[PDB]
Amino acid sequence: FVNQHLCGSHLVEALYLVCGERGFFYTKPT
Amino acid sequence: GIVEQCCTSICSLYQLENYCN
Repeated sequence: FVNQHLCGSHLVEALYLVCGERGFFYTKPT
Repeated sequence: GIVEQCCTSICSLYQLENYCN
């Protein structure tokens, strides 16, 4: 695992993969 | 801000774990 360019799915998917079942909130600009 | 940090730049899962609940 290392630095990876993410934005939407690959960000929630990245967080969903880093947080695992814990999940995350994922913020965004409006 | 992993959005502009990972979308405008890059981030590490370690930084992604900081977004966990």
